[PDB]
Order: sequence, then C-alpha cells, then structure tokens
Amino acid sequence: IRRVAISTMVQPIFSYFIMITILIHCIFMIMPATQTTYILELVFLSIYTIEVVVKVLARGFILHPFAYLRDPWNWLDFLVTLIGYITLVVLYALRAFRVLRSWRTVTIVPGWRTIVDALSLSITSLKDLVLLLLFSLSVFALIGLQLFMGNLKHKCVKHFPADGSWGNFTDERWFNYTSNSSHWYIPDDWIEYPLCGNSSGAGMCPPGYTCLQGYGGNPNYGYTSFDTFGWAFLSVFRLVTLDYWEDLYQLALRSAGPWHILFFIIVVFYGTFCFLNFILAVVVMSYTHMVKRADEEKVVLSPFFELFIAVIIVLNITFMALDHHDMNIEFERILRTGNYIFTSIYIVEAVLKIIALSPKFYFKDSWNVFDFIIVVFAILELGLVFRSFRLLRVFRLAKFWPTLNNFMSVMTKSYGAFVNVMYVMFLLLFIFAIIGMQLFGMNYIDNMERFPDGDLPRWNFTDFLHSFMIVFRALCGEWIESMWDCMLVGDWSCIPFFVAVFFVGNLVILNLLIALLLNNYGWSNIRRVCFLLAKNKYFQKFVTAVLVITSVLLALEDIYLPQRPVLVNITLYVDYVLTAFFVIEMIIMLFAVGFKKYFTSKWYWLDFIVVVAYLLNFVLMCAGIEALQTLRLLRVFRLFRPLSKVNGMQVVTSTLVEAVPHIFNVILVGIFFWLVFAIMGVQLFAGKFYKCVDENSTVLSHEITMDRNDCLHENYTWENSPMNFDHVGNAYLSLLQVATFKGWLQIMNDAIDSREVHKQPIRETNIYMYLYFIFFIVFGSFFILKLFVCILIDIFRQQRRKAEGLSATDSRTQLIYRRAVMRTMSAKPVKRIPKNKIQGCIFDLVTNQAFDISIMVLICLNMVTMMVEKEGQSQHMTEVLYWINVVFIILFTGECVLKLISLRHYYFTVGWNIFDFVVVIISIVGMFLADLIETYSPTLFRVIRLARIGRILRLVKGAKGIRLLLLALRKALRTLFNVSFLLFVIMFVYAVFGMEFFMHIRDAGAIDDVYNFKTFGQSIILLFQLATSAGWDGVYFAIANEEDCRAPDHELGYPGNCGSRALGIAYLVSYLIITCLVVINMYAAVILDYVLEVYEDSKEGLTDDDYDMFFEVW
Ligand SMILES: CN(C)[C@H]1C[C@@H](c2cccc(C(F)(F)F)c2)CC[C@@H]1Nc1cc(F)c(S(=O)(=O)Nc2ccncn2)cc1Cl
Ligand SMILES: CC(C)CCC[C@@H](C)[C@H]1CC[C@H]2[C@@H]3CC=C4C[C@@H](OC(=O)CCC(=O)O)CC[C@]4(C)[C@H]3CC[C@]12C
Ligand SMILES: *[C@@H]1O[C@H](CO)[C@@H](O)[C@H](O)[C@H]1NC(C)=O
Ligand SMILES: *[C@@H]1O[C@H](CO)[C@@H](O)[C@H](O)[C@H]1NC(C)=O
Repeated sequence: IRRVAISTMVQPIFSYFIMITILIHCIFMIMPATQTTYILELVFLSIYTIEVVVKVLARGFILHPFAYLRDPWNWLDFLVTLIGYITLVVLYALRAFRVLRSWRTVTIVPGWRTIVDALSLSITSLKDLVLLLLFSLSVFALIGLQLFMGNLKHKCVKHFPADGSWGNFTDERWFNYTSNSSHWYIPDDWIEYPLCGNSSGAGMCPPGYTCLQGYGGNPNYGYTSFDTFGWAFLSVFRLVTLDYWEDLYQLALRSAGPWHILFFIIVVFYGTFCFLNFILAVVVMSYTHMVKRADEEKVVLSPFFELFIAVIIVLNITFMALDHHDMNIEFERILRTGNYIFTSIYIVEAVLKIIALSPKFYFKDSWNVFDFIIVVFAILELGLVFRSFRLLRVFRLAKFWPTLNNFMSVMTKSYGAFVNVMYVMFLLLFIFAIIGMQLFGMNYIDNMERFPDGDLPRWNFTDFLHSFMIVFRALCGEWIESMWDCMLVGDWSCIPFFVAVFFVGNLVILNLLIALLLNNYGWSNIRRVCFLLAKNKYFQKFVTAVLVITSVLLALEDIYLPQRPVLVNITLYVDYVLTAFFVIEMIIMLFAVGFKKYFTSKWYWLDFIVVVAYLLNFVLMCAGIEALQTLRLLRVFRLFRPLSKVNGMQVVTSTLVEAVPHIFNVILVGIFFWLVFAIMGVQLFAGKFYKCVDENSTVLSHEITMDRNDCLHENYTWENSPMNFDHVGNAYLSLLQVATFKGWLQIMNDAIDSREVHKQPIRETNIYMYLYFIFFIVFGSFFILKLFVCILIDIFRQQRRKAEGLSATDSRTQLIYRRAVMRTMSAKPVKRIPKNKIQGCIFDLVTNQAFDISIMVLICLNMVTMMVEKEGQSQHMTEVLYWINVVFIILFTGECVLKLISLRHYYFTVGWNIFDFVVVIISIVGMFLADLIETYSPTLFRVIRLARIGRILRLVKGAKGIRLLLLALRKALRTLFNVSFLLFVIMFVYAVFGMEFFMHIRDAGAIDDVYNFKTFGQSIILLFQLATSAGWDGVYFAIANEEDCRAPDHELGYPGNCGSRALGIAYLVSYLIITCLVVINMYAAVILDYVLEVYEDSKEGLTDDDYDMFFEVW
C-alpha cells in the first residue's frame, strides 16, 4: 500500500497525466456548458480524488513534518477538490474558483522558480506599503469629503415662471416645480446633466436658469461623488491610479472653481509620482534579489553586393509602405512592377549565394536560411492570402542596422524570463476571466434593461472572449467603467474583483516586466571692462530678473488683451525696450568673451537666435508689417540658463542630457516596429471604416442600408471615421492612440465591425481582430514604451554617484560601509533631568509608553469620528460631531500642557514635540475662527476647516516601515522639487505657445467654454491634465479640425476659428514625448534610487535608528 503509493507518486508519468488532465479541463472550461461537460467534470473530479488519495497514503495527512498538507500546492489541490465535491452534493459562487487549479500549469515552463519566488517576495514585502497606502488614502478622502461634499449635485434649474402657468407663487409650489426633472437644463442627446457653480471661473448657466444644489443624483449612476467617506475613498483611489481621472477632474473644477486644482496637484504628486514608484522599487528589489541568488547558485561575397542588397531592401520597404486606399491605376502599376523586380532580384540573390557558397555552408547560417524562407514565400505568393508574409522582408534590415541587431541580440539572450513572465500574465488573465464570467455572466443578460438603451454594452462577461478582453482592459489600467457597469447590473462583489485585478495585473506583473527590462537592458580696456561687468554677480541677477519679468508680462496676453489699451501699450513699449536690451547684452557678451568662444556655445547660439528674431521683428515693424508673434514669443527660451543654475538642478539636467542619445535610439527602434505594425494595419483595415449615417450622427442598421449604393440612394451620408488606417500616417497616429490607451475604444470598435469595402459595418462581425491589437499592445506598450524609465533610472544612478563625489569603480558593499563610517562620525547624546515630587511623578507618568499608546488610540477614535461625517446629515449630528471634536481638542491640549510641565524647557529638543505644539496652536485657533467665519463664504469656511487634518497627521509617529519610507521621501524631496519646477517651466512655455496657436478654435471635442486656451489659467489647467496623456485624443480632435471652419478676415479683423492639423499634431506629439515619456519618468528614477539606498542601509548595513539605539544605553 505505502510502497505502491510512493512508487506511483515518484513516477513522472503521474504528474504528466495530471497536468494533461488539467489542461483539457481548462480547455473545456472555455466552451459553454452542456450535458457532456457534466460527465467530463465528474471524470476529472474522480481523477483528482485518486491523485489526492495516492498522495495522502504515500505521505500522511498533517501529523508529521513532511505530510501531505505541509505544502501550499497540496493545500490548494485539497481545497479545490473539496469545493468540487460540495458543489456536486448541492452556492453557485464557489464553483467559479475551480479554475485556481490551473495555476499549477505555471510549473511547466522551465525557470519558473525565479519568477514565482520574486512574485511571492514582492507580495510579502508590500506589507509595509499597504498601511501607508491606507493612511494616505484615508487622509486624502477626508480632505476631498471636506472640500467637494455635495458639489456634484449642482444642476441648472429653470426659473419659476411669472406668467402664472404653474399658479401663484408658494414655497411648496416652488419646491414642486424645481424638483421636476423636466425643468433641469440638459443639451439634447446628452446622458448627464451639466454641472454649474457661482464661483468665478466655474460653469455658467444659460439665461433663465439658476444653479441649485441637492437635486437629482450624482454622475455615473451615482457612483462618482464625495458625499460619504466610502465614495470619497473610491474617488481618491481612482485619482491616484489615474483611471479615467480627467472626467472627475473636469467635473470638480466645473462645480467648485479652478483654484481647487491645487487639491488635484497634491494627490497626483504624492499618490502617483511617489507611492506607485515605491511599489515599483519593491518589485525591482525582489526580482534583483532572486536573480542574484539564482546566478550565485549556478562578386556576391563582397561588401558592395551587401550594400546593394541593403539599398534594395530599403527601397522595397518604402514601396511597401507607400500602399494606401483608393490607389490610381498608375500607382498600382508602379508598385506591382517594383514588387516583381524585387522578387526577381531576391531569387537571383538566392541562386548566386547557393552557387558561390557551398549549399551546406549556405544553410549553416541562420540569415541565409531566413532569406531562403523569404524567397519561398515570395515565390508562393506570386504564384497564387500570403501577402502578409512580405513583412518578414522588413526584418532583414536588422542585419545591416547595428542598433536593431543589438536590440534583437539582447532580446534573444534572455528569452526565458520574458516567456515565463508573459505566461504568468496570460494565466492570471485566464483565471480572472473565468472567475468573472462565472460571477457576472447572468447579471448582464437578466438586468439588461437597466442599461441606458436596454442594449448589451460592448464590454461584458457574457462569454469567455469578452471576459478575457475585459480583464485585459483592466490590466491595461482601465477598470472603473467596467466596475460601474457591474454595479449597475450586479452588486458590491464587483468592487473587490476589478480592484484586485488592478493590483496583481498592473502594479505587480507589469512592474515585474519593467524590472526584467531594467535588469536586461542596462580696445584692451574695453574688453577688460566688459569682462568685469560680465562676470559680476549683480549684472547676472539683473538680467535674470528682467527675463523673469518679461516672461510674466508674456503670460498676460490673453483673449481679453485687445480690450485693455494700457496693457497693450505696456507690452509694445516693453518689446521696444527689450530689443535694445538684447542688442546691448549681445554686444557686451561679444566684447567680453570673444567671437570664437561666443559662437562655440549652444546657449550663446540660443541668445543669438533670440537677438536675430527680435531684430527681424523690429525691421518688420519699421517697414509697417505686423510683427511675427512667434518670433517675439521666442524670448521665453532664455529662462533655461537661470533654471539650470538653480541649486540642486545640475543632476537632473545632466541626466537628461546624457539620456538624450539613448532616447533617440529607442525612438528609432519604436518607429521601426510601429512601421511594421502600421503596414499590417493598413493591409487589414484600409478603407473599411466607412459607414452610413443620417442627419444626426447615428449609425444606421445594416438591414435598411446594405452597402454604399443603398446609402446614397436614400440620400444618407457615407462617412469615414476620423481615426483610420487609410495610409501609413493615419496608421501611425491610430497606433499612437492605441498605445497610450486614449481613444482606443472607438478604434477597435470600428475594427471589429469592419467588413468588405463598400459594405455597412455590423456589430462584432470581426471579433477576433482584437488579437491584432493585443499583440501590438504587448510589443508596443509593455516593452518599447518602458525602456525610457529604465534608461532614466540607470543614467540618474550614475549621475547621482558622480554628484556626491563617489568613485564609479567602487562596489556596493564599499559604498555601504563608507556611508556607515560617515554616519558614525557624527553623533552626540543628551539626557533630561527628572523633575518637585508632584512634577517628578508627572514626568514619570508621561514618560511611560502606555501614555503614547493611549494618545494613539484617541487619535484613531477622533479620525473615525471624522469619518462619520456625511452629506445631508441633520443639524443635530453635525453639532454633536463638532462637540466631540472640541472634547478631543481639549484632551490633546491637556496632554500638551502636561508634557510641557513635565519636560519644562526640554520639550523643544525633539522636533516632533514642536510639531505637536504647532498643531495644538493651529487647532485651538482655527476651531474658534471657524465659528466667526460661519456666522458671518462656504468655500472659505471649508478651506480654513482643513486645519483639523494636523491633529490626525500625528498617527504616523511611532511606525518603523512608514518611518523608513518617509526618510527616503525626505531625502528625495529636493530632487523631486527640482523636477517639478522643470516640469512647470515646460508647461509654462507650452501654455504660452498653445494660447498663441489655438485661442480662437470653435468649441468641439474636449474644448468648451470652461476648458480652452483662451487664458493662461485655462491653458495651464489643460496642460496639467495632458501631462499624464489623459484625454489628449479629445484635445487633438478639437485643435486639429479643419472642416466647417470659417477662414480669418484680416480686413474685418476677425481672427478666425479654424484649426490646423499639422500644427496640432506637432504640438501634442512633442508635448507627449517631452512630458509623459521623459520628464514624468524622472520621478520614478529618483524615487527608486533613494528607496533602494535606504533599504540597503537597513538590511546590509547600519541605519540612524541603530545609532540611536546604541546611544540610548550610553
Ligand atoms: C460646536 N460649536 C458650537 C463650536 C463650539 C465653540 C466653543 C465655544 C465656547 C466654548 C468652547 C469650549 F468650551 F470648548 F472652550 C467652544 C468652538 C468651536 C465649535 N465649532 C467647531 C468645532 C470643531 F471642532 C470644528 S472642526 O471638526 O473642523 N475642528 C477644527 C476646525 C478648525 N481647525 C482645527 N480644528 C469646527 C467647528 Cl465650526
Ligand atoms: C514651484 C512649483 C513646485 C509649484 C508651482 C506653483 C503652482 C501651484 C501655481 C503656479 C501658477 C498658479 C496658477 C496661476 C493661475 C491660476 C488661475 C486661477 O483662477 C483664476 O484665474 C481665477 C479667476 C477666475 O477664474 O475668474 C486659479 C489658480 C491658478 C490655476 C493658479 C493655481 C496655482 C498655480 C498652478
Ligand atoms: C413635470 O412636469 C411635466 C409637465 O407638466 C409633467 O407632465 C410631469 O408629470 C412633471 N413631473 C412629475 C414628477 O410630476
Ligand atoms: C408636483 O405636484 C403634483 C401635485 O400637484 C405631484 O403629484 C408631483 O409629485 C409634484 N412634483 C414633484 C414632487 O416633483
């Protein structure tokens, strides 16, 4: 018995058979359930029961160290088998989790130990981070509840009629009228009522309407609001994750006012640019430790011919990329004949190489066999669709391109880890897709009526394909809208599901892929006087002040400038003075530094271009020609000299300058892959996005209009989608939209409905086309776009090592010991004299730890009491809560006074004691000021009531891991501030240029009355939103429009209202490249470095806490 059990278990055939059974079960799970599936499930369950019995007989149940249930895998199998039998005997929410058994398949791919261990270590190490996450999220949720409570209920309500239609005015009649939903303003075809607010810069009502509060529900089926602590917490989490956050951002600013942007600036800065980087650093550290441990464990044959082949390949690539929709006969003739010529040339190539070189030698080389494969596909395709395979020819360019060759070599060197990570990703996606299908499949069908039009949405859990796709979307970073739909048709259980899918899929697996990439990819008197003036500090300070003042003056040129004659005159005279100032400065710099040195520098060249532009403007104005606004706007670029000289700024500029070439190379490689994918997409979807529409922009059913002829016969419009794959440029732009995850829903909606050309699209008639996008997203976003962060991390590490004076040849242990010595050098103790008998007793009581524990408990109680608050509460509840807060404040005051008396004047020898004292003063002052403010603006009262957060901020005191994280953040604060300042300068420059370019465009897309480029504040709001790439598709659609736009009339003075496609493309693409992919990532780099350091001080060395402990006994 025991012998038989052990012999059966040890044989690999047993494990192989179990694994094959698991794989067939997984395959059957995808297909819909039928009668045969029941018997198949029974057979699988019997097999699993045999396996469990054999293992338990071989080993034992728990009662010895090496029993059956001493292995987590055995535990998982046992629980799944028991759930199976429980469901066999008889809720239906437990049969969904049998798919967990599929996790075992991860063991097949060789090398899975490292990936699984890294995942486990990351999960274990997130313990210190989760608590800080919860605390920060709660604090931000409380702030948002205090700021935006009830603001999202604002609506435009029609004024009470004075004609007597509703009867004589009464309070009850007025309430009845205003409560009616038909009297609330809403534009036709809109789903959500627009928000309003009487604050300056907020949404304005149409004439005859008033902005009121407390009417109707909140946006997004009531799931978006700050009315209660839970909803505020959810909104703050959404903002931190940047999940469709621009919608909430715009709603908040439209309801409350532009100034509230400050709030969003904080949560984004601390939540996104810092904490998520802590998670990334933890994942990187885990993977680094595991990989380190694993490693420790242990004529024709002439250059001219090759150049000819390379040029032929490049001209074939351009011929291939020249394909587009609706080609004329001649263009197709040229492409066809060139294709024949290229194929003949390649056949000649193959025969010549086979003859000159021995066939064995020819087939020994990998590139030669690759070329032969290309030749055979070319012959097969010309003989007889095999056109797609022509794309293989493009890859032949890698042989003659050293950068691409090195990229491919690096990729193939470490394919195993990438394969393991991708397999883990797909297995997790499959498990969640199965679970979500089982949990929410029936909800969509049963409660379909709850949807706005009673129609099934595009994304749902009806079948396996849709569930897998929706989970993939959640992994990509978009989960809140799917969760909204699930709550609408489901219950609370959707929240934990989708939310979970976000943590594992996005914050761990993708971070693990980033860590993988990072590890693997990584006269004399005049001259003398002028020199003296030039190197004087006062002259430089004066120049910098003048430049800053002129930049601020530039910021005042808004849409309202023509209405202010005085401001116009100030600007004109300032420009006239600046021309002379620039000329004189150039002359002095020349006389000081010499022609060669002046013209050998890039900064002096920038100054020379600015001078030339201003002189050109001066001569144009003298001649009577209107000055070129861009040329005079060029002086903003002079601010970069003083910016680079800001203390602590050298490291950031050095990192960026050193990283420029690597960024350029990565951009070239991405352009190559995107060209390949764009050719594929053009071949797939060229000209298939046309559809038939009516007066109103709604697509007709294929039944009424079968094709183009019917559409034109019935006098309808045959319209093309703005985003399409008509030619290579449109394909590039669409792929850029897809990669950034902005506007991709519509793109793939059109793609999956695409049919033959000149045919009406049908809903989900080409579903499998999603595959084409999946691959791209895998290879375009998860790999190519993540090289920038790795490059920045490495270069910043090197530059920070350089700045501190450290040697590049030293090893990590040497640096750790050097830090330990430097810290050991500085240390001084101190003692406090105990207090007189009563004072000494009070001192002894206060010094006890139980006192601190009690204070912490009181802080927790007060924080909960703050959480109790909600929108629409009664006056009694509000007053009781305020009185409880007063009691808490008095208790804290008593504690502070007791500590002060006990410690006499030593209270101020500990920084946290000064913090407590300041918080006490602030609380006791703001508490009294609140009554006076409330008795005699609600926004001001809400803002000044923020002082309550100080007394709850004390909860961080006493922690160890949170203390370490805050230590790392404090060390990195200065570099973070410098990066933020650089980002602000870039945003200012882009704001002025955008305000110059797109100030008069007609309201469309994301541009409207509230959000536009009309003023500096609105432009800054839009650019802050765009710095994360959020909603840039709508901005592009608004600014790039060139249809139904009236041209400007110079004679009549009308400025025009028409956009510019090329200018908008350049603007937005350059901004996205500069900010999203380079400047933002810097944050991560900085964080990571500092974070890493502290841990290697805590684990492999000594920390300040160690010295404090040592001196405690001293
Ligand atoms: C409850 N009403 C009747 C009054 C009682 C007043 C009062 C009058 C006379 C005597 C006393 C006594 F006995 F206590 F001395 C107290 C003191 C204020 C209190 N109102 C209030 C209390 C708070 F806690 C907060 S708060 O939760 O926002 N806390 C904040 C706010 C801002 N800064 C930091 N903390 C806000 C407010 Cl309006
Ligand atoms: C140095 C770095 C790290 C921080 C930079 C400071 C910012 C927080 C400042 C700089 C410019 C400020 C903006 C200047 C102009 C405005 C317009 C202002 O709204 C108005 O114009 C009110 C009048 C109206 O709307 O009618 C709202 C605040 C805002 C966005 C300011 C908000 C705070 C900003 C972004
Ligand atoms: C709102 O006013 C319309 C117009 O008189 C009326 O038909 C409707 O019943 C009113 N709403 C309610 C809830 O009574
Ligand atoms: C308006 O008054 C009518 C009775 O005259 C009432 O039935 C209706 O509910 C009121 N509208 C509301 C409460 O929105």
